[PDB]
Amino acid sequence: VDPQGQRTIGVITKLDLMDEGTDARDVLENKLLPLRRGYIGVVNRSQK
Amino acid sequence: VNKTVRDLMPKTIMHLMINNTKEFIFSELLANLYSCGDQNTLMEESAE
Repeated sequence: VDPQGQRTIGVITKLDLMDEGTDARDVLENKLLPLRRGYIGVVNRSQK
Repeated sequence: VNKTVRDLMPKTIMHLMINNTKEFIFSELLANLYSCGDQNTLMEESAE
């Protein structure tokens, strides 16, 4: 719906639930899928 | 009065708006375009 990505903001949740030895550096540095507005990483409250 | 408002209302708008924003486009757009933003992280290549 927003091809140029001018009114789109990407947020990455659950950064505490990633597999051992893996990290979201490549996506949070906006390199894996370059989006204009960048990716903001948040960590909400778990179900517990 | 209708004739002399119809013959005059285009002129006033097109002297205060058209022929002034056009002059602004000629003679001031670059001056403030340099100033707004970073002047460095501007005109960055779109991913396309």
